Amino acid sequence: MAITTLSLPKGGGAINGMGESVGQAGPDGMVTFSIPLPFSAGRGVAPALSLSYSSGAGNGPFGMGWQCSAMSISRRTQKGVPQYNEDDEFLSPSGEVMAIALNDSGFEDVRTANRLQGIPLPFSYKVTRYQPRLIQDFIKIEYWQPVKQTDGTPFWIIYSPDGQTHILGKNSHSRVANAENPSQIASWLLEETVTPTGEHIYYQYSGENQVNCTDAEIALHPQDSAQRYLARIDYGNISPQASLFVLDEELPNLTQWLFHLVFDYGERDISINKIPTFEGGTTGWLARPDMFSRYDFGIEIRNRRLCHQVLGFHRLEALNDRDVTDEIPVLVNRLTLDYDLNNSVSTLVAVRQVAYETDGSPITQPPLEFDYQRFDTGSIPGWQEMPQLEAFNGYQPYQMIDLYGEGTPGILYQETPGAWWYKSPQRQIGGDSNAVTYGAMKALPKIPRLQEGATLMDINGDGRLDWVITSAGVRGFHSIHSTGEWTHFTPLNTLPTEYFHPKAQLADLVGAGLSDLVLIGPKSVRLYANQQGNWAPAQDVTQAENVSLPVIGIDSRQLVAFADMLGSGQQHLVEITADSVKCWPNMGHGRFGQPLTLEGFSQPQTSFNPDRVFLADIDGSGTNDIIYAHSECLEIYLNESGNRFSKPISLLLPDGVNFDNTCQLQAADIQGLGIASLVMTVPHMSPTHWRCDLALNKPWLLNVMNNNRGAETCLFYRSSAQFWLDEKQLVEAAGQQPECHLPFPMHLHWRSEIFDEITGNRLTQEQEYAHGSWDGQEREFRGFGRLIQRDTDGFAQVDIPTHPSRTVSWFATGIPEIDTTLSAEFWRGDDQAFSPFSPRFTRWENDSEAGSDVAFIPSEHDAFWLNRAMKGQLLRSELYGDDGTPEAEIPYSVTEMRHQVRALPTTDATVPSAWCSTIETRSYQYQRVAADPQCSQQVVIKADRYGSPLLSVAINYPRRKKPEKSPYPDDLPETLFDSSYDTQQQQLHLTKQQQNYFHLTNDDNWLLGLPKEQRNDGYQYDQERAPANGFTLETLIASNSLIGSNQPFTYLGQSRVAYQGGVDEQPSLQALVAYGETAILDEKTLQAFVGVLDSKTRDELLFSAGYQLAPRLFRVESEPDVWVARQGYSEFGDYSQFWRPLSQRSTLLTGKTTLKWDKHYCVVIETQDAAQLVTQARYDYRFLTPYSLTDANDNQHYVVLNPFGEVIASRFWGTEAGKDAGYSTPQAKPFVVPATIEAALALSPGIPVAHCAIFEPESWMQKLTQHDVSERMADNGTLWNALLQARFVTEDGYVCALGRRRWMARHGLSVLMLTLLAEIPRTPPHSLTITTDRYDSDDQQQLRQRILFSDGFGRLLQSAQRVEAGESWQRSEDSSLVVNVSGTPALVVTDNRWAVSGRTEYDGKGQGIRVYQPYFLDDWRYLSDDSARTDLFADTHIYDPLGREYQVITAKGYRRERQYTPWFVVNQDENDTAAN
Amino acid sequence: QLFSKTPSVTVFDNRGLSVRDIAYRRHPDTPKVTEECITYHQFDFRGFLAQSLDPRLNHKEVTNFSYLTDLNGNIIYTQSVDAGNTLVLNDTEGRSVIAMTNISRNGKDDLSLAVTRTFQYENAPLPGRPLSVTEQVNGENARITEHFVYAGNTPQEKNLNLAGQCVSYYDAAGLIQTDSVSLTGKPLSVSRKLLKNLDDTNILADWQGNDTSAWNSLLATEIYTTVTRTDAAGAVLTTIDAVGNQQRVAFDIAGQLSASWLTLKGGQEQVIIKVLTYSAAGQKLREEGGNGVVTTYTYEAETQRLIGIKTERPNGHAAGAKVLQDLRYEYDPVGNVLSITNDAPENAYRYDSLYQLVSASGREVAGAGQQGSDLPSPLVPLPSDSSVYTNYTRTYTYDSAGNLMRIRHSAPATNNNYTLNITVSERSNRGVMSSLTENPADVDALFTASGSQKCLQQGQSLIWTPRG
Repeated sequence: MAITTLSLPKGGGAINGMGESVGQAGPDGMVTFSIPLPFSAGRGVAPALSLSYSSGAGNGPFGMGWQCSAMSISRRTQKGVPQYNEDDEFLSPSGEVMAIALNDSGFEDVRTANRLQGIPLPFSYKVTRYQPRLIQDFIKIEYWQPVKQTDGTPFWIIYSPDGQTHILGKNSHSRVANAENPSQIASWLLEETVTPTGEHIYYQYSGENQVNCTDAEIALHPQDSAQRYLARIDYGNISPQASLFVLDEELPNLTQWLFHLVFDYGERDISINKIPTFEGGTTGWLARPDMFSRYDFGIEIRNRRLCHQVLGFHRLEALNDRDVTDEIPVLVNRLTLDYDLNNSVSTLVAVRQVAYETDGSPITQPPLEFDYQRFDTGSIPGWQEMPQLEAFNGYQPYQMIDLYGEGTPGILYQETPGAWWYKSPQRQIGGDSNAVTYGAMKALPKIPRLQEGATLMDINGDGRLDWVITSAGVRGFHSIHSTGEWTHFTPLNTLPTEYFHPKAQLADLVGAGLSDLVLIGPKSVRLYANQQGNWAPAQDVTQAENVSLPVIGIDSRQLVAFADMLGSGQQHLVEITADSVKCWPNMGHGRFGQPLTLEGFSQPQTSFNPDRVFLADIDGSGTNDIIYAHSECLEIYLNESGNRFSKPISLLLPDGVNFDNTCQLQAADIQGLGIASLVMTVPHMSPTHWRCDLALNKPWLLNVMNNNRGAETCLFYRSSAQFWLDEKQLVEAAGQQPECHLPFPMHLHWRSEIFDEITGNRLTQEQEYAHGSWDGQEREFRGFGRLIQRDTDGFAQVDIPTHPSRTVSWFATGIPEIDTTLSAEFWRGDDQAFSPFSPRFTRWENDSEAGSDVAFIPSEHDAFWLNRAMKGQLLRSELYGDDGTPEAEIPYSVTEMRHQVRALPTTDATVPSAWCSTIETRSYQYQRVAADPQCSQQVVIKADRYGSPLLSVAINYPRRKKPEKSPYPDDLPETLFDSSYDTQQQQLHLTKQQQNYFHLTNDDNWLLGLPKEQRNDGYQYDQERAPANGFTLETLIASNSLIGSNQPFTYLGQSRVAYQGGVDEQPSLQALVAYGETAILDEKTLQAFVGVLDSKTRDELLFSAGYQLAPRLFRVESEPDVWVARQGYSEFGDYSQFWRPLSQRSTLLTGKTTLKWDKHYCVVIETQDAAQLVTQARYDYRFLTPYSLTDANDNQHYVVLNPFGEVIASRFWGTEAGKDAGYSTPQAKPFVVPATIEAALALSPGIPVAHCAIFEPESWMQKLTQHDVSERMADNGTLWNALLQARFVTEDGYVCALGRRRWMARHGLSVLMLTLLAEIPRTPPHSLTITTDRYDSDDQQQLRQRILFSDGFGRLLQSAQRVEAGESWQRSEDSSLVVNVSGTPALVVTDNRWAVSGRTEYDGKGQGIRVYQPYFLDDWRYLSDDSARTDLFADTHIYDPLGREYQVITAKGYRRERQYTPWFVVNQDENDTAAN
Repeated sequence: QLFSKTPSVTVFDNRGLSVRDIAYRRHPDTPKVTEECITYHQFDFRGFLAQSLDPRLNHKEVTNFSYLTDLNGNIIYTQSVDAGNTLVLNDTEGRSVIAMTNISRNGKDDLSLAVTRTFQYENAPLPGRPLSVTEQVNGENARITEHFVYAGNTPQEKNLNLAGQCVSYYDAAGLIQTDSVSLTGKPLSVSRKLLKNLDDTNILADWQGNDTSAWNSLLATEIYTTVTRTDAAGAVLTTIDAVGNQQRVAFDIAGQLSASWLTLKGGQEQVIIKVLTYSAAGQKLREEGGNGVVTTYTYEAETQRLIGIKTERPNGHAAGAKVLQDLRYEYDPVGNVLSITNDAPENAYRYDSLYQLVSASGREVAGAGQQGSDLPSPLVPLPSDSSVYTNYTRTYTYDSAGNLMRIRHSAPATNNNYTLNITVSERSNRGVMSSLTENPADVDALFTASGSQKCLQQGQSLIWTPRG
């Protein structure tokens, strides 16, 4: 290699899009989809974020469910509210707790310091380096503190092993804290980064303000300012600096960076017909409809701004290095983003990429739509009775809780002589999975059950109920398993209270899951002390005396709750009259804030009563909603965004029923909806129970997305708790004892459909899972132990059967108490397969010779943390295709994957830090034939303190002993199977690969992963030598090792590198390389030369073929040196030149390149070589891309690209045996490429360009206009406006993709719509290429008019060239083939003849099955695939599940057969397959 | 069909390389046996094939190949019992350096028969391109079989687009002075000069010493240059064999050939086509040359298996309506022919399951005699007779390994029946019709150490040379 030649753009391409990146699922179940960002690489490094939706994501400036936020360092709050003290605790953005680090001597990483990057600090200063509880990768981290912390602020620094280095919280905007007293720092935020080359990127934050705010917000929220928004990124520093700039006094001017990303919330004109500007004017950033706040760090956290346009800015003349005065950067491109807006939520309807013509005309990519599940109550259906329940409530006749890890409760009427009648929900027989009913009771052996404060709850946070004991003197409980295991009595040094009055019993605000009791009200605050069901002392505090006092128990036509109308999860205090309602801001420890009223409710207060009132959230946000009863109705008030309330919904009661003080409403998820269905009893007649219907889905899940290229996502999603009831039900149909270690409810993605936008084929994909798991101490989702994964393509047909994928897989939950059980689940139709990969644990020591580890058994505590760290590690998988066969039960293959951990000392004494490695794989390949897989194993043997694979091995295994008959069909002559065995099978083979690195990591440096030395050597052995379980690492590391180094191996080879710069071929700071080292020959490989040569000629031929002696690596005791070459000789300036390539070489024996740069070293402008051929290029710095080249003959070659940065035309001109030749200089013939394909269909010979191309992707959607629609509807455009508001039509007048259905649904509109559309087909994304037969020196340029058609999924569909008039097929206006009445193609003369090629019956795996024949056609329009399927000849590709055509059928029905086995593959042709 | 159950298989080691060939081969008229049509393949611990065999040598227990290799394991010096031990050797950069073959079978084999060629290159600053190569007579003199004289970068070389380029491939048979080139990189002229007398069988065509100031003694008076002009499409605008022959061509709206006109030496240039029709596959369909005949061709459009061809002088031709031929042809599923016929009487064919041919009966002209190393006289004039091409049968036979046995024949119309039989080596492909020698082990003595034949058709004079 050498630094690249001066190189043209592609000179060609195809119609394709972007963002096409929906993600696959995993054992977390939190499906998420991510999209990359349409902005530059800068000079080679640039901000590299990417956006995402996640099923599990909350709200943001990205709207609900979306994420592209970069990173910061922050506290935990799941542990409750911060102290703003030393003893708070803090988290990597990597999601792990950040302990202080330890040194060799097990002391902390700390000191006072007075320099950084050698920069002597403007003060005495103090620093501490930090360590996570878990390492994936070994980033060095330090905290920074003034020696007197009040003097300015602390801050943070990051050192990735690759040297990439980052900083947090020098500045207020780069910081988040209590706005009133920032001494309560919340967080430090990333602000800038430097490359080893001294490039930089900087990241702006904008703080909150009153722009677009109003009186109510002003009254309520005078604290917003600590809020931040990622308003701009900028990069390409005007001049290099390898240190951070923000070491300085203050960062240089805006001009000193050259690329920018700019983000705008509606300030600049969102109109497609206005290109925005780098300056935004003064319209001011909007505030979202659905504003709210967070609280969770013990502070106000107002949330207001969502972005709608993002802008790429290039300082063009500075990029040109030409001019700098008033170089206001060009808006290169405009991402544009569109949201659905509602009183309580907003989130993306769509996005689109846009660029702009120099006249300012926009050009557009296809949009990309979304439609998350909209909560609606126009939906809501009527009532139903509950025969399953119909009398089992009404004051005392009801009792209820989930104990059995159910996620939904058993009814349990249960008393002092109590029945324990655990009447519990069972699947209904028949009907859908969702069908359920309550079955038999079951009484059980159980506790004293009386006079004890005897009550339902899990109090310790155990996932197990803790049936309470608190009687006279006697205190404790008994714990109950999901198994009904009432543990023995639990005295625990409990410290329960006086309970003086049970009135005002606190619970929540201590912290989620660790609820605790405090009797309290005005002017005072009693204190909790519960930890996990134990207590410290309780205390006294109060919130400030000005704060309004929430107060309990006064029945004066009013209600109280600890309830989160705000949907934070903090069940805030609320007081509720018939006229007013008030909620106190959570302040956790000892406090609340001054309360806020909410609005949107009243009742006739003289007619009111307390209760008649119900409090469940029903919108699914968390904002608790409200119901009132009425003489024949319910009134339902729904919380506007956690701030106000909608107009109440009027629900008629069931006919003839009226609710009254006997009657009891309730809400619980009857059906497995994942949100509470409506429930009641009227204890008046003997039957009493009803439900009311509500909805079929949990709301706001993404549900579907699309591209206007015609994609969809049919997202399907199911209760994991339903899954548990199913797993339960089916394994009880297997009579097994069930115990899902996940008790805990959530609703998870489950399946999807995808569709062929043109052929109407489709595919199913399914996500399935078992052994739900949850943390019995930390309250954490511990994954599923097994996953199951399945799918099918499906077709309109015509013979080809689909065969569903089935596969099964296993993953660590980190809980032996179920993890053990998965060993039952492995298929063993095979049998001689070796023992399960057993997880294992080790610890490093600083032994001499640079340390070591001992593999070891640490404590069971440690193992708790070990297994939790292992959780999610993929253990095993086993993979099949589905059919009726006696090998449907046999997989194509199976794999298990061993994992191993190093445990690590920590300033945290309670648990070590750790890291894990997937140290092995082993992989049996059956081709679904169980008799005899091929198999291999791959293994890591040795690693360092930082886990590099210092030694590894891999093994292949000899064949099983000769069986007695073929398992394969008798189609093969038996001579095959009986000869299928060989001496060459009797053989085991074993690579060893060993290596070591450099580690420049003192002081500031942290350079890691530095390549240096490698050798491999091999062994082969007799099958009789190996143990029947195979060798393990633990086996062959032993002193007895069969592969012991005393055995004569084969030396497979070696490699090495030399770094350039002043470190003796070892890395310099930038780790630039002097050469790669490239071996050739030795006393083993000389034999070819030994066949021919004397010593002299041998030596000569080495020296002449380019080789030298060098030392041999990983040198064994007696080992001679080796002959080698060396390669890559290349040179660079320093940071002042950004170490750009100056001159570069493959080998000393051949020429060297020399490369010449623009002043900023943005690009090589020119190059010259060994042969001295100087080369010219000139570049459009919109895209930094060469529009011009010249060769050393002075031959210009030239290209132009669209504003989207894509090639659109080309030419070349120069000299020709010394005459001048080629096309004109462009400026000598300024020229217009036709604007349309319909225009280009009449272009003329002689244009001044060698080529051009023209395109229409968005043609897949029909185009409309105001006047076009008014020529039906004659309102003359207010309909057009309404439709655009309704997103039925794009701003550029296309029918919007989801719009098509969105509108015919919302407004019903009919053939009234079809009138605008039907005969204009969805026209495939398409283009015309042109190239010219001769230079414009000759006008008689024959015109190479070829159209082409593409998608986003298989890309190219078909392409056709205009050809000479004559007999051809004809395409119908309805796209059909035009036919004779007998269906023969209309095979008649056309002027506009086409040769038509590349069409085939494409498929979802990406190929096609039916390879269609080409033909002549009259038309540039796409013909119907229905006609093609009817009429057009094609062979059928019979892909296997591996995508391998085991068979082909000719269009004429003869076949080519094959079948595959691990050891051999059979094949047959059209003459031989003719066994019929 | 009995062709069924003849499949091919591949069978692999645990490395995953196919340890044998497999087919299932049947001679159809003796269908009880399917051959052991399988053979050994053997690969080293580097997974690179060390050996494979003729099965017919396997129980004879004698090996057939050698391979020798470097670090990176590429083949270097290598032999087979037919090819002989042979070398081509290359740079680190893969540039060729030397080439050798024709080494004997004792193992102390005689490289004085190496037939050497070796290669010579640019030096710094220039990138190291091959300026030359030389023969070397094995164990003896080297002579510069060519130069590739790279240009400089003068404005001249720019003009000619010869910047750095081989302006002078001084060569075997003389020089091509590459002397103009296009901006499209296409050459535009080159003086092909022969040797000073190209029909001199022994003047070197080797280019020793300083420069052509010497080799003017060796390059031709026959300065039979070529000159060229080109489309931007790179298709030929015109080209001119400077002795006076020249060409022009034109194409359809897309790029298929529509016409050409070709100057014979110093003459006018004239079109070749009177009427043209292709298939949409770009294959032919219905054409009339300056010949003025209708010819047409008819095929399976799915495959272009030509079912037939017809020719006539058309009605209204300068010589009126006259059918000249009407051939018809027949094919199998994979597409092997089975028979052909024509009118203005038929012929038919058979193959092994291997598609190895076994029969080719048809009609053949009386009086031609049994085939020798000859061409007969033509029948003159063209027979209008229905019969002189009398019907016959002919057949083919073949080794287990890749070698023929015999051709066997009857001419029942004349009883001129005969068989041809091949003598062939015990141990190699060396083999010939049995009247040269009948001895299948004497026969292997008759071939060079590079396996070319030592002497001609019946022992006549021959010499093989460098470039083989």
